[PDB]
Amino acid sequence: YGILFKQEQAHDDAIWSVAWGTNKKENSETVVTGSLDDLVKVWKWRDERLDLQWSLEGHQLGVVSVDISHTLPIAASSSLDAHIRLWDLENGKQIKSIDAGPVDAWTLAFSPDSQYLATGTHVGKVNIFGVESGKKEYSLDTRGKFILSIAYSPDGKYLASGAIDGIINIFDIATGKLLHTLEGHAMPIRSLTFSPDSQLLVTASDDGYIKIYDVQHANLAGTLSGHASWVLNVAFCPDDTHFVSSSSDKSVKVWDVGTRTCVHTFFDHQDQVWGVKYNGNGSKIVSVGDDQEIHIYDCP
Amino acid sequence: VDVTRDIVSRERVWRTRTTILQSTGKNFSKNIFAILQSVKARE
Amino acid sequence: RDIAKGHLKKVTEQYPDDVEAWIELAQILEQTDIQGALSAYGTATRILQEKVQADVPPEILNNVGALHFRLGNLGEAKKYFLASLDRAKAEAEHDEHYYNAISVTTSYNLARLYEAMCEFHEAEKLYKNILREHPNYVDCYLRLGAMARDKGNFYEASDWFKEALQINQDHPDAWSLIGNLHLAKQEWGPGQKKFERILKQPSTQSDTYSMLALGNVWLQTLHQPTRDREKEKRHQDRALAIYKQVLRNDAKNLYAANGIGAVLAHKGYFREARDVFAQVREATADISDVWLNLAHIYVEQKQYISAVQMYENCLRKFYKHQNTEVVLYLARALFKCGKLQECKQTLLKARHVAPSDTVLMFNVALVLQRLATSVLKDEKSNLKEVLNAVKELELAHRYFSYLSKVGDKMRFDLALAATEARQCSDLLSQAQYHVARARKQDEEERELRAKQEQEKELL
Amino acid sequence: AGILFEDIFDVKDIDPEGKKFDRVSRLHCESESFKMDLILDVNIQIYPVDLGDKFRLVIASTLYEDGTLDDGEYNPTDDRPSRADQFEYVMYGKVYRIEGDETSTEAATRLSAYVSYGGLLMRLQGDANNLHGFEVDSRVYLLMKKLAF
Repeated sequence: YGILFKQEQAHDDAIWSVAWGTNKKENSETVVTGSLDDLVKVWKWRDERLDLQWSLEGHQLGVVSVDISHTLPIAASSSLDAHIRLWDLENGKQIKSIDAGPVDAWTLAFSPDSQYLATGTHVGKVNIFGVESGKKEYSLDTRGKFILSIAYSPDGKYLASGAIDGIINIFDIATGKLLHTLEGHAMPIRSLTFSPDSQLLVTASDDGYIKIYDVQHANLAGTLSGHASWVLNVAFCPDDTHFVSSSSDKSVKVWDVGTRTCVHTFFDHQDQVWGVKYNGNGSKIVSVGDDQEIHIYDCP
Repeated sequence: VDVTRDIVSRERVWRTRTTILQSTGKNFSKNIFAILQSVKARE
Repeated sequence: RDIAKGHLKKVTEQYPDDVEAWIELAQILEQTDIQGALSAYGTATRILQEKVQADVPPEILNNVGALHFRLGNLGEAKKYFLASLDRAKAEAEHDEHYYNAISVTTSYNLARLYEAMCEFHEAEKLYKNILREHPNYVDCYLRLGAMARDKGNFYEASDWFKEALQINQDHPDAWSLIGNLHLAKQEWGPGQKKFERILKQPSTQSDTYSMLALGNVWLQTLHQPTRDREKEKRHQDRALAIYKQVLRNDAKNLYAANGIGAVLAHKGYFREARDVFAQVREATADISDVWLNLAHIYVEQKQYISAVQMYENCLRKFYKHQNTEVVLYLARALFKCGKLQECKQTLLKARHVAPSDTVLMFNVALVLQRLATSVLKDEKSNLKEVLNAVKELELAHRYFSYLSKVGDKMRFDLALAATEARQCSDLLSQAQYHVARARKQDEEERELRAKQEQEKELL
Repeated sequence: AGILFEDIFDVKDIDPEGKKFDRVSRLHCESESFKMDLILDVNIQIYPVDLGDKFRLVIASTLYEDGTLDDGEYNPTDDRPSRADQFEYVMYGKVYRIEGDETSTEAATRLSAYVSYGGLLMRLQGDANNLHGFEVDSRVYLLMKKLAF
């Protein structure tokens, strides 16, 4: 339990998200990050070392979200420029540019089958674009204020949505319909992710509480006291034993998903961490933030 | 019950609401009300 | 207290088998420097073991842990509280000293620390353990409400606060908290006056908090275009009278000086606002209000160099990183090279946490237009920037198209969207004119490199 | 105005290589907002200072509020307003060296003003943003006042 790699000055501007692979499809060894300096740096985590492989540009505004396809070695990057641009980690080139204009562009959500791409909309809907089409296939008709977070389940059975007022919208990607609406929070939901078994659902609100709800029967499994700041990013360990939590206070606590206890905490970031993600096995925990430093956290 | 008088009679409240309002030093109104009146005189 | 302090300053040097002198010495320095009381407790803890093997009473350990609670030794204070609870339980025969009350206060401080130790579950559990044994206690029942209030101001907070007031209406803290509840939604602007005059009876007088709450709620009514109707001037006079009244009875109150500085700034005296805010800053500048109020005066006098730092210092606190109001006050009259592109970066940082606001998405378009006109009117500059300026202008135009459809605005309709549209049209024209200049400069650099290569061939 | 600098300082160490003289000592002070170093040398005899004390140092080019840029000479018989009326320790010197971390391409980020008040030195080391009012071969004052806090 410590820090393995320490990338100083990983970017010119603050990093807001980090993407790292989990499968064996040339993704776990490459780190894709998106920062406000308009550089989609494709870092290759080769020889236990974070080496730059590609430097993709083109986004007018800073990158808001980065994620790696589960069943495919290509990636995509969105921003507030309403131009969601697809990329390829095999060649460092651009596949296409989904003009989700005028402004309706938010964090991405790679489907587990790598065939659909969810994007939040200012009208409150969740537009589901096609990876190989780019056109609006079908939009979820659940209005409100705005979609602040969207996540796909690893096996593709459910889909949640974080609103600006703590409204979890449990959708069904198998049929495209709203099943449950969990409203156990009143804060804007920043980010959320599905458990590797698609059984638990962590919510990262602005109350400092990691309220882990259930998806099968839409009930709260327990209130966990998180940080004192707002939990920004949260990810599950691929072996499903723990989950890290990125908050707004230069602190990375690794909370236990089973006992609701912090097993370790990192304080090596001088600024707040914005993105946290696991490795393909769950030992290395990549982290980014306003410090513009990528820290690789090893927890054997 | 007696538990109420049992605690409020032995405790000590060094800071309360009003203490926060006054500065811990000495800043009287002699240097404040002077300008407060000078600004009114000119109008 | 002075004669007492002199008396302990005499008992300290000599050693007439002192046992309880350090207890008294700490008992007075709790208000003063917090370290001296810690030193007195540190020496007094060890002075109680030489006469006999007697365990330290839980009161001294509870007080020393309380002293450490305000400090950064949260874990050490937690250990002090736990050991105090364990000793206090061991007093099975100290019924006259009420070991139960000692345990109650120790657990109260411990729950407060857990609430401060990023662990609200344990603090809720401990405060409830106090409730189940003594429902006539106020502070625990009030702290549970704030715990619930972090998640929202409509949860059990708003119910527990009123219930604690119903059990004790003569408690200033609970009634002031009832007043605090209405502050989340300022729709009760004129109506909150009534609920703030409930305990303004002479028995509770004088209460500076209710008076300053009245002053604040009366200042909130300012910043309106109805001043010429002889309405806001009367409001300024009333608030100034309140501040003068709380100044006469209390000259050392800083909030009165803050309020008179605010109204004087509203009266158009920004040169004379610095002097009045100077005393408030010199007393204690570590209050969120003074940083912003002074940075307003700095940004008003064309001093962004002294205003951006004062806005960043207020954000240094452990509460958030990207607040909307601070960045809104950040960009006021920025026109320089380093105050436009970076202004876009901070605007994007602000809009990242909550893009639903219209002011941010208007200001980004405005600053984009400013840079576009700063590169496409008198320039004649680098070519790549001409290629980027058209993209920025197109994004600004798309935002212009998008903004007109929104219903609500910042209390002022954005029907003045025509003028920037005409501006963007003429900038599009100028950019199409200046791209030719870019090509001319491209040819110019090509021929200069050719006429340099020929000379290098000569050599 | 003429305020070339203004900021609160506090003393953390006094003659750390050991006191050399008998009336002067080194004051390795630090700032509170601008985060800048200070190596001021005050007359410890007439103006004693102990550790932890805070003072309001203000480097000013002139002692007059209107800023008339006095020629420089001792004229006690002067009824004009003087800024020194609210300071317990005022000095007069001439900055002689402005060292910074300059390079061949990009401008400096941290300067270091070296001013000599007829023998008493001071290095106001810090960022290169608030030291714009310091130029070599120019007269400056000190204008410090200890804070009671």
